[PDB]
Amino acid sequence: GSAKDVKFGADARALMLQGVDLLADAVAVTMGPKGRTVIIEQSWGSPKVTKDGVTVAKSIDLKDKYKNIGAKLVQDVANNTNEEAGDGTTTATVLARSIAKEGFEKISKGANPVEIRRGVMLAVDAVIAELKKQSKPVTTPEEIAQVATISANGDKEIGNIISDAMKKVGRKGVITVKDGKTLNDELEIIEGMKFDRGYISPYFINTSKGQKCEFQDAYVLLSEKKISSIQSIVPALEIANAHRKPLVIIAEDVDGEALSTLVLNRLKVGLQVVAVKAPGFGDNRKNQLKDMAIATGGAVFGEEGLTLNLEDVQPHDLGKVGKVIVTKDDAMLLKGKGDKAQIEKRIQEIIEQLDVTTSEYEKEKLNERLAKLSDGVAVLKVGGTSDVEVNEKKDRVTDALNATRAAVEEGIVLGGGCALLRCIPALDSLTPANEDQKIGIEIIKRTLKIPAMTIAKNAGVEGSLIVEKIMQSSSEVGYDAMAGDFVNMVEKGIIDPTKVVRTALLDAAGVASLLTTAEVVVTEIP
Amino acid sequence: GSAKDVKFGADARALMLQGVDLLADAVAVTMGPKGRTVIIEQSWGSPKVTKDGVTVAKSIDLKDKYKNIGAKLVQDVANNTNEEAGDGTTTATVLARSIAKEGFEKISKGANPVEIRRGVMLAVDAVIAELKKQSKPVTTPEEIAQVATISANGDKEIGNIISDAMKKVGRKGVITVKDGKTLNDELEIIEGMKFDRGYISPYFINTSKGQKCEFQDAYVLLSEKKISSIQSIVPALEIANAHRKPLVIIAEDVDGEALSTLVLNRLKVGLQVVAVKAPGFGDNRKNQLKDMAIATGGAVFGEEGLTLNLEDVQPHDLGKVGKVIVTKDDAMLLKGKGDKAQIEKRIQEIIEQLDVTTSEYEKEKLNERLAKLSDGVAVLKVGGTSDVEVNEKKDRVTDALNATRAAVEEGIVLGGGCALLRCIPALDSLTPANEDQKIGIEIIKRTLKIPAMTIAKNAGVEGSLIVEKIMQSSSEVGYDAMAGDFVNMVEKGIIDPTKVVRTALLDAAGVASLLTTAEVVVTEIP
Amino acid sequence: GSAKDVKFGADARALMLQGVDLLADAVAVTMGPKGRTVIIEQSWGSPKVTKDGVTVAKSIDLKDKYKNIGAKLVQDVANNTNEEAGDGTTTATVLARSIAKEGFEKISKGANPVEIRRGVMLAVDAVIAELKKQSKPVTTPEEIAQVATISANGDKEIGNIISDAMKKVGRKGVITVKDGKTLNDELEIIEGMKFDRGYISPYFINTSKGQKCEFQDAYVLLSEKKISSIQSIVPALEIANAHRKPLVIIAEDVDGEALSTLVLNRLKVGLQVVAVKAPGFGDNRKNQLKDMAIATGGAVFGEEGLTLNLEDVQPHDLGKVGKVIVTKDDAMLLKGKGDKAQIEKRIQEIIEQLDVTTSEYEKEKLNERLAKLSDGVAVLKVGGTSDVEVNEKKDRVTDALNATRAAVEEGIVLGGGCALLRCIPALDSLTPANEDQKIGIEIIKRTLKIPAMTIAKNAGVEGSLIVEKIMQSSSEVGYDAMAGDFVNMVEKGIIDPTKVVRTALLDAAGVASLLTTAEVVVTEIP
Ligand SMILES: Nc1ncnc2c1ncn2[C@@H]1O[C@H](COP(=O)(O)OP(=O)(O)O)[C@@H](O)[C@H]1O
Ligand SMILES: Nc1ncnc2c1ncn2[C@@H]1O[C@H](COP(=O)(O)OP(=O)(O)O)[C@@H](O)[C@H]1O
Ligand SMILES: Nc1ncnc2c1ncn2[C@@H]1O[C@H](COP(=O)(O)OP(=O)(O)O)[C@@H](O)[C@H]1O
Ligand SMILES: [Mg+2]
Ligand SMILES: [Mg+2]
Ligand SMILES: [Mg+2]
Repeated sequence: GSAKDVKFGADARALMLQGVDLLADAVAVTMGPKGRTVIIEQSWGSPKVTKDGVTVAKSIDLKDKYKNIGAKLVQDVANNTNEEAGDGTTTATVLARSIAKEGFEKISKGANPVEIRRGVMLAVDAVIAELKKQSKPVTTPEEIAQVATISANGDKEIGNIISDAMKKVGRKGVITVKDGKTLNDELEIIEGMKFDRGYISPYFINTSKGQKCEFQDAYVLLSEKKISSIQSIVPALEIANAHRKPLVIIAEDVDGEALSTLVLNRLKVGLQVVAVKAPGFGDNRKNQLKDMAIATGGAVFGEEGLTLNLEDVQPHDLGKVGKVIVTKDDAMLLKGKGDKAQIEKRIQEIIEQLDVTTSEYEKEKLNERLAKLSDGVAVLKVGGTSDVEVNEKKDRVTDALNATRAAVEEGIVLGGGCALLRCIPALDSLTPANEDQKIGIEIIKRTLKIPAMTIAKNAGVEGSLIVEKIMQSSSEVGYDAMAGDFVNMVEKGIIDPTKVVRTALLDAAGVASLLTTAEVVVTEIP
Repeated sequence: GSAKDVKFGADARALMLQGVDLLADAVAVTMGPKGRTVIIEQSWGSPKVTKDGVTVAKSIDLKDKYKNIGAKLVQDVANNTNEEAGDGTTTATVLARSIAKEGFEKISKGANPVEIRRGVMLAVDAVIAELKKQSKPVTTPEEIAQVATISANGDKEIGNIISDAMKKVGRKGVITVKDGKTLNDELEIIEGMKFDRGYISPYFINTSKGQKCEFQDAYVLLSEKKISSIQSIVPALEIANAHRKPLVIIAEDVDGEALSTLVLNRLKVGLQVVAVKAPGFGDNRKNQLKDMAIATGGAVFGEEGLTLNLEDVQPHDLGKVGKVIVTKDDAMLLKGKGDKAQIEKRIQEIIEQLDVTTSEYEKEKLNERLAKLSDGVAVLKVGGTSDVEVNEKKDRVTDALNATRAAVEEGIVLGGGCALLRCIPALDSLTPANEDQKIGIEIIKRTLKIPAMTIAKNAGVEGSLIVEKIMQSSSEVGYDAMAGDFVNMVEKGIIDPTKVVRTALLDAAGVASLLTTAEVVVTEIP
Repeated sequence: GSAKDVKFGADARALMLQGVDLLADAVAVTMGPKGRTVIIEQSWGSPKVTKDGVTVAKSIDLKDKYKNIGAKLVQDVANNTNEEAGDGTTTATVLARSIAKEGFEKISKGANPVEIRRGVMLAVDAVIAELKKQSKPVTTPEEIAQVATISANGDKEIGNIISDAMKKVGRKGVITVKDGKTLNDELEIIEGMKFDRGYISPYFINTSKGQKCEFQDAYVLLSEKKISSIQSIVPALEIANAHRKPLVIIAEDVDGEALSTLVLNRLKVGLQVVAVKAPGFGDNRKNQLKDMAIATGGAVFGEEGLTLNLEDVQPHDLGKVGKVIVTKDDAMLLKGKGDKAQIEKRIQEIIEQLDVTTSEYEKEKLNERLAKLSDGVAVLKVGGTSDVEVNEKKDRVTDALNATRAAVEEGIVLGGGCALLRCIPALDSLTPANEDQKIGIEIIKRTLKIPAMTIAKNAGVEGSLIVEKIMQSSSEVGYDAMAGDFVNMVEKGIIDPTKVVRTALLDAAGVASLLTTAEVVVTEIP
């Protein structure tokens, strides 16, 4: 293969550690309320600014291949943490560096870095246990706004708007975030099944106010094929006029004689029908019509395999919806009736799809957004006066959103970094099997102090004074680095979801403890 | 051809030896419980970490073409050893270096390196003989877990889970290894004939609990062609309703009027049929349907075999299975009856297939899991917090698995490196034909000491002290380098499969003794 | 054309001589039992190891274009020798260098290198004459194993296995060599029947890689008459093929409706039939089909004669073959089963026929009947623990094979190099026409000593002492360089085929004597 060059021992370790230390030093300035931003040059456009640890970490590759190895491993840590939790990234980075340094330094000739790894892993298991003991599950929706506001670097309006969206959509509902054109944030809430297709004919309109067709207690007909009929349409109308209900028809297109029947029966006798095009993109529309089928209760006509033909309809083959509103541009269906088991089955199917499907043909979320919650879906239109600002703010809101979900699903624990600090006594009551494992437990024991001391160091104060003052003080009190003084943590609102504190530590220790086991590194020649 | 440059004698030998020594020095740090890991840069991704001798060895090519020649030969050793046995690789490398150095040094004018090679090979035959004498075939299922745990670098949970899988699937059954998404290891066991295809219609469902089609004592119909027409489907249903058994139908597709008959006859007069698509990949599906055919006892219709049409079936042309379970995603058959002679014939055919074919279109293994699944198969899903960790652990698990199969199929012998040390007296009772052969036997005699001394050296202790203390000690005793003291080897569980110990030595000596014969080296100019 | 650069006289001669001397020096270390190997870098893979003079010679091109000219001419010599004889390559190289050096040195102003060439060629003719006088044709099959073992560099097992194969296949039978997977050598002997007739239709093809019909455990149908028949047999034998085996059909011709049924049943439901014309000419084909009948076990149909009729077949009336392969031009059958007693009876009939028949048209066919019957070819599956070892051993085996064939077809003469040494007195009784020719004869006279002194020099001994000791000694005695002492040559088994000794010398002198004629060299600019 490619010509290569190899390096042995603490010499090479010092290089990889140089890379780790560089990347960590770049990431760590963002940490906490008094943290600061990092500008990253973009190849094509104007530069990004970010406070996100992981986005800083991924941006830094290094010319020196060994230092680049270290860097790649640390950004591996920050990326794993961001994927598994969505916050706690800077923390995972500084933790990873601390474990890597304290690891590397303690190795000698007699030492056994694999066994030391075993010891640190023991120590982190023991720590996350005590973390779970410390966890108190979220209750009041004030705590939601607190977790959000703290994860958004002190922006109260962010955690307010997130609290509102999460209230109006539900704690495990769908919230998504995108750019506003407005200079301020907006919360929009959509309920139903909305998609961007409008009535084929103006003649379908019911209300002269808004120019909408508005229906309630309506039927739905779903056709995967065109309806140029053939009059495969008529039984579907006879069946509708029979039970005196309005009928909405969704199809690849509805035209030829079909449309003529539709707008003749609409304009003369006062029949209640609308026809709209399928959401429409090839193989995607098939999946969408199957979604609306499953949600509204009923079945899709045309070719899947077993073909259900339009001539032979039954009322149980249609669909049933609480309300429907259609305009020139878009169609919304509301309160559709079907098996809730079958719909949640469907959502469980699409999430497990998108999760494996590294495709970035992300309309699968547009599907997931469509097959609607419980209580609905929320769009977060972020404002600001400039694109770079918008990207910063949106990074922070995405962080706060992921943080709130982690909080509701696992728990909340003390902020500052105190949650990791309080776990040290749990390490003090450990029973190491040998010197190596003891070294590991010592490494974790030192490493736990780091996040709090770093948040304080960014404040411009003597962080390691503050860590020890916190340790001498009671369990409920910690350091408010923004206000610059000690306070009750949970009372003052400074709190972190337990899931992020767990995942940051687990990932960081997980990769760094493996890094410390290295004795020889092999790299490509420039 | 290409312009070239040539070198003569001990100078070139010293260069090639420099290459050998470099690569060997890189691989050898991994050896034993106190061994250490090697990081290797990947071109596209984050770097690999490994304790695997072969993956270290293959990763190192060298700029100096002569040193690269040495390196390539050593990679030949490690790769041959990994292919033929799957462990014992680091050992094969250090052995190969020892034979190469001790070989090169002993060369002079009057000397005859070919004959020295002959003496070395004599010595290797003589040692592996005594190794086979030392071998004690495995008995208790504690010993498998011991061999696994030692081959997995001291991870007891690995050898436990391997012991469990090997118990529940059998000692020569199929175990396979893959990534978990879970942070922990999992053992899953599949029984039957599973494949990833589901019922064509929901209407086939019978149990409503899980939403499965569940059958017992069922028939199987196998069609390699599509089944649209009624005419070729109906008699197969008449014969099924006749003998009052459920019928599962596997086909390229079930589609036209056939399907309509199927779910109509399903929904009324409660007939018990299910239909599923063929596992489905062109020429692969043919082989799969033939597998399921012979396994369930019976024949495939639509084949280029053949002379058999779907209209003329007989109950002896179908299939017979103890139980069947089908879902939206997958289909499982469990206790199908057919000639065990004929199915083991089939498995004997596929192993002899895959063994010849180097094309990594590993569906041939996907076949092997399926038709061997009527004993069972185990998937070992390895956990961890990060991909690099997962690749390391999985490397170790694959090592331990190959080691356990080598142990059950050939035998077990003393671990540490003692098994080779104990064979030295067998060399002492040899009768060399001439000085050259005597030099060879001396080379092997020195070389046997190496693996134990290296495992001790990695521990941070005086390895060659330990070798002599072991040699002075009794046959049953060796050095526990992890515990850092001497012990009964077999009692303490430190044992190596004989197959890896024979194959490492045989390969290493095999190429290195050839390397020592060189007098002139010819290389391309840069 | 391309810009060029030219050089004049003994300067350019000295450069070309530098190239010759380099390549020769690289090749010459391989010579004899105490010779040594040459490693050659491969561009794509792991390096080659070899003892083959020609493969060393072809591997060496040179940057200096003049030296490269010399090198190209010497590898021309080694390649010509390898093509024409298959051994004796290093010998041809050292001979060529000796003639080139001794040639170049003797050139002056008054000298006429063309005439010197004439003298050299005279000397070589005179030498090969006396060589042919010395040749004693091989008799005992011990001599075969001797020639093989010596040409295989002392591997007794090689010459044993070659002796066995040559006994069991015949001295002018087919032996071929290929890689084993076994760690040991294997002799396999296959028996077959090739003849020059191909499938009647392309539609019969069953491989797509190449254009063959390939079958294994097949049946054979033998018809002395044409098969143009309807379903009055073709199905009745096909119906016999119930218990599914592939079918080969050999007939005077197969056409009309028969063929249509054949390629209909072939093209629709993939039935396994092939049909080929009888080997075919008049009364000869009758005897041939009876031969194939007796060999494959079974009977000829259509024999009128009277008469087994084609309508009345039984499976015991067909034929049974381990394998059958072929394409458009020829037909090959492999491992046919029948009574070996009846086959040896048949061969005993053909020889006793052949011995007495008038006059010499029939015996040309009677030979072909014999050599198409009574067949085998030997496959030499070479073992070893690694690909490079296998390639080395295979080089040596192919060398020994070509050497044995040269020995059986031309003769054997003294080994060591003594066969050339004994020819010197024949040069002593020459009558040169002028000084130039005398220079040539002197050049050959010196050159003959070279191979023996070189084999001794590789041993580490004073080669030119040994040459003169041999010359002082009797004709039957020479130097055993492996045993390190003088012995009777033929008695100890050290012997070389006369053909290789002839061809090495003839080629070497042929090219080198032309090289010595050069006065101006013209080469491309870098
Ligand atoms: N006012 C504050 N006083 C003390 N600690 C704070 C305050 N605000 C935020 N923090 C701490 O800062 C940390 C969050 O830092 P952040 O920049 O979000 O890093 P990450 O992106 O890794 O989560 C939390 O652990 C939180 O406890
Ligand atoms: N606790 C232990 N004490 C002493 N020797 C050990 C111990 N564990 C493993 N060994 C020995 O060390 C060797 C491990 O080799 P390993 O590092 O797995 O590389 P490979 O198996 O690829 O050569 C085995 O031969 C084994 O006998
Ligand atoms: N034991 C031996 N004693 C003397 N000469 C030997 C012996 N074995 C082989 N030779 C000689 O070595 C010569 C060269 O053989 P080899 O090394 O295979 O190269 P080549 O390709 O020229 O045959 C042969 O002429 C043969 O007679
Ligand atoms: Mg944050
Ligand atoms: Mg191992
Ligand atoms: Mg030879």
